Amino acid sequence: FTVSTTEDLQRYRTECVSSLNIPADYVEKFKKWEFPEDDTTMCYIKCVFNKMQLFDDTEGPLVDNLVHQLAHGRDAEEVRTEVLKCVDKNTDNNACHWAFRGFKCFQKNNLSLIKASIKKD
Ligand SMILES: CCCCC/C=C\C/C=C\CCCCCCCC(=O)O
Ligand SMILES: [Co+2]
Repeated sequence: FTVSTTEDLQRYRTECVSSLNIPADYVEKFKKWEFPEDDTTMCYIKCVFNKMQLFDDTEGPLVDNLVHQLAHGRDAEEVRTEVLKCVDKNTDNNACHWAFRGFKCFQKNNLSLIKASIKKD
């Protein structure tokens, strides 16, 4: 694993939009950090996390990878504790739902951590 840069993420966005044929109105929403509760959006988030090596469709969230991605300027073990709170089983047998659910969980108390991780260092 190697941490994804801002440039890496910008590429992964356009790749997922192209590969999944995401409509233009969704792209606009994503830009404004608006993620509708629908399968279009959930599969998009899964696609991005796949490319960033933060999520595997079978194994689920890749915890150590997430910690490295998120713990810049923070305590790694504190961040690991927060990540693990959001790690769950693939209850409803849907990788798209699964990836999105962890995303939603982590945003609740760690939004600024997410946003900080995707800005140029
Ligand atoms: C256990 C679950 C953990 C979930 C952690 C959440 C986020 C992962 C960390 C960094 C990746 C940034 C997400 C980019 C958002 C995609 C939408 C977009 O900007 O186009
Ligand atoms: Co950083």
